Amino acid sequence: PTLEWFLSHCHIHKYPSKSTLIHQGEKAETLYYIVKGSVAVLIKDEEGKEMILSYLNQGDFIGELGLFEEGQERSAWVRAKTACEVAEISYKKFRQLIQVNPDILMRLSAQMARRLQVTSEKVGNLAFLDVTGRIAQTLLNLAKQPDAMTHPDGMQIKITRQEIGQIVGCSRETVGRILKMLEDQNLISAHGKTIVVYGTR
Amino acid sequence: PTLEWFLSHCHIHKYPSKSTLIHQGEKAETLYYIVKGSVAVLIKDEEGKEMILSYLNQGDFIGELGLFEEGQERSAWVRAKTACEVAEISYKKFRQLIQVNPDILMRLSAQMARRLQVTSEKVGNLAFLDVTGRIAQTLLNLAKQPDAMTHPDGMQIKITRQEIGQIVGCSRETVGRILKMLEDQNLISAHGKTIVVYGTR
Amino acid sequence: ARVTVQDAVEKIGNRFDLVLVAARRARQMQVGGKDPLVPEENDKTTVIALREIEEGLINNQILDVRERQEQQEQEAAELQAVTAIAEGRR
Amino acid sequence: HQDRMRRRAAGEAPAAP
Amino acid sequence: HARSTGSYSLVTQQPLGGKAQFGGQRFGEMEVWALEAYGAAYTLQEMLTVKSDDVNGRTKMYKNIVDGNHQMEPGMPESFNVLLKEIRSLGINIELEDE
Amino acid sequence: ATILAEQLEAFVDLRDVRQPEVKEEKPEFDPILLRPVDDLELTVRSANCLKAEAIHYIGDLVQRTEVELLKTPNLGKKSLTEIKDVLASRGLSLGMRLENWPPASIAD
Amino acid sequence: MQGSVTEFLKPRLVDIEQVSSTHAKVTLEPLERGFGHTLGNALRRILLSSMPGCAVTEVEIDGVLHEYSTKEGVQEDILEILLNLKGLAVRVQGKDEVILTLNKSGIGPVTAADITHDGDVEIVKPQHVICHLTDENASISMRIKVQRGRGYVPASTRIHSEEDERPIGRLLVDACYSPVERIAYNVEAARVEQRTDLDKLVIEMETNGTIDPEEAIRRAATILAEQLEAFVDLR
Amino acid sequence: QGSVTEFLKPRLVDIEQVSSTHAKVTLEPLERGFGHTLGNALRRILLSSMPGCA
Amino acid sequence: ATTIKAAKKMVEREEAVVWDILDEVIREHPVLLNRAPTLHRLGIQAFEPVLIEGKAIQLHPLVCAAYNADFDGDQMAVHVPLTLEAQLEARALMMSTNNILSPANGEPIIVPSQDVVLGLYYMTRDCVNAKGEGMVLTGPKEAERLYRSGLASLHARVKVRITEYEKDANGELVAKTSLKDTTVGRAILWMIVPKGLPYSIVNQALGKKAISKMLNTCYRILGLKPTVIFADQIMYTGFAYAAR
Ligand SMILES: Nc1ncnc2c1ncn2[C@@H]1O[C@@H]2COP(=O)(O)O[C@H]2[C@H]1O
Ligand SMILES: Nc1ncnc2c1ncn2[C@@H]1O[C@@H]2COP(=O)(O)O[C@H]2[C@H]1O
Repeated sequence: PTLEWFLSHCHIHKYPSKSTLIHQGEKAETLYYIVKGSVAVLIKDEEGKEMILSYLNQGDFIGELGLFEEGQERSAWVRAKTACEVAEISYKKFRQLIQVNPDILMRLSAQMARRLQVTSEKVGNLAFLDVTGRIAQTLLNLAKQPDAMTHPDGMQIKITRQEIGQIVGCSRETVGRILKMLEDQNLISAHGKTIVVYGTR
Repeated sequence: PTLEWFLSHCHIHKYPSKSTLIHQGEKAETLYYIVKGSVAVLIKDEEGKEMILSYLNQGDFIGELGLFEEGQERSAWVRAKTACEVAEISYKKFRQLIQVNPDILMRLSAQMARRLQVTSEKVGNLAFLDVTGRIAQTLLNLAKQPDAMTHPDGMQIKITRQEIGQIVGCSRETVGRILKMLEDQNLISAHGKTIVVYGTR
Repeated sequence: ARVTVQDAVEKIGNRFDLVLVAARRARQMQVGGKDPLVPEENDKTTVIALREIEEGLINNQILDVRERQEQQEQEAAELQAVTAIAEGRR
Repeated sequence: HQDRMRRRAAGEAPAAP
Repeated sequence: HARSTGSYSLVTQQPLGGKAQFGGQRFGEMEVWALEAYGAAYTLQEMLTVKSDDVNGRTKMYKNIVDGNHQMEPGMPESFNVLLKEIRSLGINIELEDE
Repeated sequence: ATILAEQLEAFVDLRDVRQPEVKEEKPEFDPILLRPVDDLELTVRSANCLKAEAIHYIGDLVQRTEVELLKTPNLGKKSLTEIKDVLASRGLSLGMRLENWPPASIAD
Repeated sequence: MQGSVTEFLKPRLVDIEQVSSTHAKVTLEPLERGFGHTLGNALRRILLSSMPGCAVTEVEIDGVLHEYSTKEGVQEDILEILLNLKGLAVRVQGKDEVILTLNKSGIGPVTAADITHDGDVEIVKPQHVICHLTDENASISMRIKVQRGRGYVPASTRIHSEEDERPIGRLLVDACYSPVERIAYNVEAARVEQRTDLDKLVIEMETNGTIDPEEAIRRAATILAEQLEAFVDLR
Repeated sequence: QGSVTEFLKPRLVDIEQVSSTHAKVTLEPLERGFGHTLGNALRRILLSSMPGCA
Repeated sequence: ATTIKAAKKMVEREEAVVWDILDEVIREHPVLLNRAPTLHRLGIQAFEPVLIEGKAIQLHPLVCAAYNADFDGDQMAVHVPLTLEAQLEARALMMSTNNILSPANGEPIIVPSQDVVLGLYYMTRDCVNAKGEGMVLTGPKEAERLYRSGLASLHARVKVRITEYEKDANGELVAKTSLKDTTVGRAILWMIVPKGLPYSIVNQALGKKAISKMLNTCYRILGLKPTVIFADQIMYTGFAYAAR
């Protein structure tokens, strides 16, 4: 696919955990490509609280907006969630790879279509669904993750209420107060961090 | 230049107001391009509340996401806001123009970058900034739009009290309350849809 | 009856000819993979099953015919040479 | 009859004999 | 009754029919001339080699329709390559030759 | 006659909004699940602990959970996360139902 | 029911393909082994018998005494004049019988728009030619009438002798009261990708223009439903 | 079109119980034509469309 | 399945046999029906196999004239081509839709049998025994009896062939820009021929012998497709009126 003729002239660097691959404000003069691992894209405000938009695993590009129009700036931050290997190719040398293989451009420009949708749909989630609704969907999303812990009753997940507020967009207190609110209605269960839901499977 | 080489294979067809250029559910077999006027794109929920993702003025393309990957459907609804002249070019005959001239594709995917930067940096403002702060930024954003008319005092735009809440992420009732509140303090003006702000420029 | 079958015998003044036209070439398409087939995917049969289409068949390639070309011994001499084909498992 | 055919690898063998 | 695969002899090398397995319909000569009238070709040599006599061409064919490929051309019949020896013991020498 | 009446209630203009038949049939299975645990490339340690806990196939392990397997004083957490790592490529994961299981056995 | 006595799926209308103003499509997927011929025969005797509608019944042409007679001023004989009166689109609001007049003298095939306009009767096909002139003297003038009835009755069966309510003038013509022209039903056990005993009911109907194909199906069906009150209830 | 009670509505006038096993019920308001289309759309609705116990 | 070996233990000899792709596996793979003995070549013809519930081989009724066999308890074996080359020849000359005429003489070998001809001879029936010719406008009108130029042939004139039957009625029909006096049965099959290729059939009781000279001329000018289509409506309206 895309791997075919592309990783022959790169620059292996690798970025440690909790690193900074993209700095919002700098000039885009280097294209990135994910080989192995994953990465999370988020942004910050004037305080310090973060807000994750969407997760991007392997086979995805990082910072490709500054390729068409020369003279742009980084849109959002790109913090490496885990140990991942990313290549480095300047936009100047990238344009030369298109003249010899337009197919490579057909791949990168293809992913920009899906990303434009998932980002727009993310905005609607912060206008229609509330705290209870947004977090409810997160419980099922984390259960589908490889790091999830299956349970005879339902699904067991291990995640702090501080990270949840960075996904749905709220405080850490609200997440907890509502978490135990569903316990009285006999829907789910919680014992600190262990959240065992019901109805799954 | 390349743009003129694109209109040499187009099919001029005017579309009246309140028409339907893109129907969610049909097959994508025609690429659309805006020449004059403006068009709006939005979605709907289960009740009846709308949700505008992004606006598209003149010089922009309509429905270009179903070009990279053959075999897709219309994502959102596209209703003609005003009398606009749009061209027509099948995707089949378009792919043949890319293999012989990739430069033509460098133009379409060039506008897909700006539409992603104004959406990713908007989510952050819809989780920390309050109603006063979110709407304030929206006023300046709509003033930078080419569809804005120059005003002796500032800028004159035409937007409903719903579309505003669809950008700042809130209810339609809250928008109307604050809007009328700023009128008593002599800061802005409103007479139905036309909202003339002050302090701009 | 069948699709575009009586049209191939009326277009040309012979029947025994149409045979090898879609015989020594059809069976050669499978032993050579599928890449040798350069024409578009338009000229292909249609099989209704599970709301999709498979197989391939033939009888829709006969369009540009000619008289003298290659002998008859090379048809399967350089064919199995450029492509070996086989069957492997994980 | 074996003189004429319909192969030429669809355009990849006319330059093979 | 219906047969697809079964056991085979040694010197004869032909489809048989045991107990658990069914029997194959012997393609009588009466159906050979009726085919020659049409003026066929490959569908005539098959009902003589792989589908009966030919052994090394029968196994190779079985490994061609399993992966979705196509079977090549049959080889030399077994009832023919042994006749060369059968006639060889009659004070007469036989030798094959190409072009 | 009542049966015939219900066979025409759609013409009398009655508030009955129900879908006819929305069935999708395309019989398929996963024979790869019938493969032993010796297709995930494991170590001698796990190759002796699992088989000792009545585990000969990959389907006999998925049916359980990685919360009760920790109780057995012969396993751990690293012996479970390693399995899920390989199951990621096969398309399997702990906490999934099975079909046509067990496979061909000694049906009485 | 609530007592769980049905245990069977009941068909229902979902979509109406309106390809025209008279001809449409009426599909019915939910069917079983037996109901395919039940509904196909329980309505077949209605759409071809118990159908209102309206059409031409009597036509009194000036100068015409009978059918076998002739007429000076027309190309075709009187026999063909009544021929093109079977397929005449007519839609009357609310009236059992309406009389229309036709006064036109000159050169040119008289259409349906030449008839005196009435705020009651609606003409669906105004470009419908019924006669053809030849010269100046050529001039037709008849009082065509359209009324209701019950089913279809040819002019060869509704005829007696040369005497009637108004012998001189009138011209007996085929009256197609029933809006529907013909009804055909084919079982055809369909072989879907899954279930075997699956059949659909293809109801082919081609009305004239008296009513809508959408309301025509429910109307004819409701009539049948008005014959089962002493079964489902009555207590 | 009209549609305003043009036909008669079937009503139970009298039933006949000759035996505890067989009966001979009958309706009265039946137009000439509905006495066959309603009998044919019922003859095949009680030959297999009946529960029962055994 | 994902392995030929794994699938081998599936459809062995247990209660695990389940339908699947058996429908798609057999679509364009014709089979040679061999019913010995075999004199000519019609003994071995090719037809597209279709799956049907049962333990028997259903054969076409119109082709029974070639296999000259009855369904009293006979038996026939079937062969299946493997090589693609033979698969093509099975649709070139082995097929039956291409071998309609007789190699010996030239007359159509495949003709209506017992039922398919019964339905046609029934619909195409008159009464003959007329007197002569007259005005006849009222009085007679007896069903659909044969006559020169009278009866309902002049009384009931309709432009379109659609509205004519229904309550059983005949009259004047338009065919080949000419005027004729026949019934709905004399123009029920003679109207579907011009649909593909226009011809001219002499007014005579359509029988098994009459169709023989028809199929012959319906193959002289055109290929093989325009003639085999006519052999479709003949079967449908062959078992319909043969049941009433
Ligand atoms: N919501 C998102 N989804 C995917 N990628 C994103 C998102 N937001 C920002 N990015 C990436 O972050 C990059 C920042 O620099 P660029 O403008 O060059 O390109 C940007 C995008 O490729
Ligand atoms: N947020 C957005 N910004 C720009 N264009 C959009 C947005 N959302 C939808 N569209 C356009 O609306 C179109 C709907 O049909 P398509 O899927 O063909 O292509 C879609 C996009 O081109």
